[PDB]
Amino acid sequence: AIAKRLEPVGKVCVQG
Amino acid sequence: AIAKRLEPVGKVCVQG
Amino acid sequence: AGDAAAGQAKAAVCGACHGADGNSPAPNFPKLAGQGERYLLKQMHDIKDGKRTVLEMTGLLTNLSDQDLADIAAYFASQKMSVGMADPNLVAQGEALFRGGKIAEGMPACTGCHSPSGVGIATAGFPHLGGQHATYVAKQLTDFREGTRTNDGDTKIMQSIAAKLSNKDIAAISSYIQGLH
Amino acid sequence: AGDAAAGQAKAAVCGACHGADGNSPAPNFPKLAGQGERYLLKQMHDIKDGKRTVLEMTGLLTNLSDQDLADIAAYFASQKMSVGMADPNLVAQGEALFRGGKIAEGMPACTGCHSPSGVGIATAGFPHLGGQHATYVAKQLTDFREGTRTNDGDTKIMQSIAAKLSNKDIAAISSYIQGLH
Amino acid sequence: QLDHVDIDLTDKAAMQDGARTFANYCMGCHSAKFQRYERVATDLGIPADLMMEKLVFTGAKIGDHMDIGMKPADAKTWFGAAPPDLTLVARVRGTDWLYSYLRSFYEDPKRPWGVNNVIFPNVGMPNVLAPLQGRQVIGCKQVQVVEDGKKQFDPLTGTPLTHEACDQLTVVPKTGELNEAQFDEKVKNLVTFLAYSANPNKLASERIGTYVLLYLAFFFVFAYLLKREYWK
Amino acid sequence: PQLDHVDIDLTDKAAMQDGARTFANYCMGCHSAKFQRYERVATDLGIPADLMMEKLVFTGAKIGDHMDIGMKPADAKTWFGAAPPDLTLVARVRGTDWLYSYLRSFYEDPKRPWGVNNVIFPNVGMPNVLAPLQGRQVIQLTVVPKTGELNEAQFDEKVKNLVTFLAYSANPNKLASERIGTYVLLYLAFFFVFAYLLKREYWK
Ligand code: HEC
Ligand code: HEC
Ligand code: HEC
Ligand code: HEC
Ligand code: HEC
Ligand code: HEC
Repeated sequence: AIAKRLEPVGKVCVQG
Repeated sequence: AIAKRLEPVGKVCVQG
Repeated sequence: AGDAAAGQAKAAVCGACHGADGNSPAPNFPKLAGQGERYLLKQMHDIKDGKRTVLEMTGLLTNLSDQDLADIAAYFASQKMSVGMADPNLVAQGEALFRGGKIAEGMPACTGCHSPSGVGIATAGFPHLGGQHATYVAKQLTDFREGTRTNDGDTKIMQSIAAKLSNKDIAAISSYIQGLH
Repeated sequence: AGDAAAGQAKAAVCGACHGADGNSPAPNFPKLAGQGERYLLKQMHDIKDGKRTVLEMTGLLTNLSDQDLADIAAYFASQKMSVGMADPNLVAQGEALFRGGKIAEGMPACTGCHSPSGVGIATAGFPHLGGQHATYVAKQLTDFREGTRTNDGDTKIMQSIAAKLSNKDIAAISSYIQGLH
Repeated sequence: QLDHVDIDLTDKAAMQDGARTFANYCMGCHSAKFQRYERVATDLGIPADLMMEKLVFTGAKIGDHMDIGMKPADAKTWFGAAPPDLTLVARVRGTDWLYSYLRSFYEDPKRPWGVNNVIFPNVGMPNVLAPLQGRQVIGCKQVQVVEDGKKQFDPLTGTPLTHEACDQLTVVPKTGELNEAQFDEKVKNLVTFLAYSANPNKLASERIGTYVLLYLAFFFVFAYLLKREYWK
Repeated sequence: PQLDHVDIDLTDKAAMQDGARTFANYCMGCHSAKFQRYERVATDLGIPADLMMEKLVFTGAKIGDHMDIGMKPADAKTWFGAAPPDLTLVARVRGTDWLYSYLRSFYEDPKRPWGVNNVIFPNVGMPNVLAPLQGRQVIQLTVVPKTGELNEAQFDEKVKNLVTFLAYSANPNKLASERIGTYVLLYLAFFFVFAYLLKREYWK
């Protein structure tokens, strides 16, 4: 619950 | 006199 | 403000290098899709006036008027930049640099002026970065570091910021930005 | 310790690239004349064992024993490095960096480990710099900065120091070192 | 004219969302250097590992201050004004001022960063929450009709009775991730976290003060009796 | 160890100027003098401010700045195995005789990391940075002939001037201290005469 609340805004799409 | 006494050790050759 | 509808027609010549919608397929050509209209217009004016040197664009903007440039910038800003993929071996370092900067060296994080998601600030002219080609982003960071690109203004925002990035840092952050969204 | 007399005969093959007396004519080849014997021997052994990669030297030291390398190093140390000229447009910045380093960035001045005149410290293994080819010094600083050259030890002395040098800083300091004596 | 916001410092979830917003959208330029990640995690109820993974982007330790890489002098040169440290900004400006300021950015081409602020006119801050709020402009929109404080709501639906006004902050539709209520909640959580950061001892202060006042009332009873008696 | 005595003269402006030159060129590479300012050194040594900036300020600092250096203590401690201490107060920490014997006691010792050892400071982490001037000194200490710019007397004079500058740096107030103390003691003797006479008069 806290982890979802604290998710960083920037999402990076990575190879594999 | 003082200027000679304080001359930096490192001497550099320069083009022209 | 420019007209995206007319910019689409006026941007056909550009689509040869940047792609029809502004999502260039080749890494060395930047993606203009989704880029801030203010930033796009500033870059096009700089290239017209020689403030930014793009040899591949020699004479392409000379015949385009201010309204044509505004229309093209609006058309490209009306698109969506496709998101690339970050190198797994570099994504950690690039992410750390982008989100945190360097406290010790006093380098800012990129998440302030460019959003945490890399969308930039369109009104402020801070360019969209997320999804931009890693090769192009690395080239721009190198050019800022060496002073090759100086159209960031007298304040030298990006010249100063890139002065603190090593080549490995530049590569890692470019790879991270390529996949950032 | 090595014997300079025998080293002269043993060092003839090297003179093709580094010059008969160790004062190489070509900028890309380092001058070995007047270089510290300890530093020369360390570099020879590092190139032999792969700690330092010199493609042009591939296999040249494989057949040379420890005594032969010591003799060659002693011969080259007995010589006197020739002094080049510094670029007038770069001598000021290079001199500033060499003598004062960077207070703000924490980069040391080079006059400590390398003498104020660039003669190095022979006993400590700190190489003689003054009069070395500007191109070679720039390449060495670039390799240290990029981690290409890592034979400076676990302390990473020169890697750490060169991490703080920009390309312009490297160019200016290399020119000054070439003119230095 | 500021807008009131009811900030609940006992809401751990709201403070957590505010901390996430601050760490992502604000610590790019603003430090919270008088405040440690460890204390923020302890007070917000965030596990230390979770705080490390989710809110510490600068490579700092858990016990380190919320410092950022952007130096005040560099940022003053770049923006025209140094982004102040935001640890105490809730105390410096108040929570209502912050709530109104972070929701009052509107496009203004005459300005260096293309935006201005109703609360902080000619502010040097770029509108960094534009992606969330969306494009906000000084235009015409429906505002509740008021006549000398006579505020009209709809008796049946309970919604305001509105008339058009052309000097109002209006968000251009479909320009931001969050609607007006969602951005209001985001800004409320951020200002709640800033209020906590400015005064991290508030809740403990209230508890300790309650106990102190109870003890002092007890002691006052005894001292008053010892006085009135012995004064006979 | 047994130290060599050196008579340090803090009134010798020329000697202190030569010592400042040697410190700026050969010692500020690794050592800071961060507790003194270039301006005060220039004023006390009789060096004009422009001359001081041109000849002794290599770091790009202002005349009024502390004599800081780029080499950070942590990096130097990593590199040399020991941090080069700030030398502003070293003449008070060690004394001028110890410094004079130490800077002349470097000899070649291959077993050591930097190829040298010191009689005064065994197993010291300093590289022999004055080897170009003194020459190759080997073990009793003897200098290999035709290995340094200076002979024994010239190098002794160089080290003496450097140690004199270090002594001034440790105690920049010594000359003013003596000048002021002379007058203070004269006034105190003058006042003692009056106080003693007053006490004698009252105690009759
Ligand atoms: C979360 C998105 C943020 C919040 C909340 C705040 N900031 Fe900023 N900011 C920036 C600058 C250059 C300034 C100075 C402008 C000026 O002085 O004219 C500011 C100012 C503020 C203030 C005003 C504080 C005061 O006492 O007046 C507040 C309350 C504030 N900021 C809150 C720049 C930036 C920035 C760089 C792009 C970012 C990412 C943020 N600000 C983020 C936030
Ligand atoms: C190939 C012949 C090109 C055509 C046709 C157009 N552009 Fe381009 N452009 C090209 C390159 C190789 C680059 C990158 C330069 C560099 O420094 O690496 C660019 C760059 C731009 C930019 C800057 C993008 C940014 O900073 O994010 C803009 C705004 C731009 N180009 C606009 C533009 C327009 C309007 C064009 C049609 C009139 C156009 N480009 C054509 C190569 C080529
Ligand atoms: C050309 C085919 C070469 C011959 C013949 C020899 N060397 Fe060389 N050397 C060469 C290059 C291009 C370089 C520089 C490598 C780099 O990283 O840029 C070198 C370098 C050295 C060094 C290091 C000198 C220094 O300043 O650190 C040493 C000690 C050295 N080489 C020794 C050496 C000896 C003993 C040789 C004969 C057996 C010899 N070199 C031949 C190219 C060439
Ligand atoms: C880097 C190449 C150095 C330069 C140039 C000089 N010194 Fe140094 N010094 C250096 C180190 C790493 C150390 C510590 C050695 C250890 O084992 O602790 C020192 C130490 C000294 C000292 C000793 C001071 C003390 O122990 O309190 C003195 C007096 C000293 N150094 C003097 C000195 C002088 C006069 C120099 C210029 C001639 C000089 N140092 C240069 C590293 C380096
Ligand atoms: C504060 C303002 C910053 C911050 C902290 C960073 N950048 Fe960015 N940047 C900024 C501006 C004003 C501009 C526009 C420059 C111009 O008008 O010519 C840029 C631009 C870039 C670019 C070029 C984008 C493109 O060519 O499409 C890149 C690649 C870039 N910036 C990267 C970058 C990185 C990696 C940062 C953190 C290390 C970073 N920026 C921070 C302003 C600012
Ligand atoms: C003290 C530690 C220093 C500092 C302050 C500087 N250097 Fe130098 N350096 C040092 C060592 C121990 C070595 C040997 C590296 C090895 O064993 O491989 C070097 C070497 C160099 C070289 C290589 C020269 C050559 O290949 O012949 C160069 C070019 C060099 N160092 C340059 C340099 C510069 C420009 C400095 C100031 C910015 C500098 N060094 C400082 C030790 C030390």
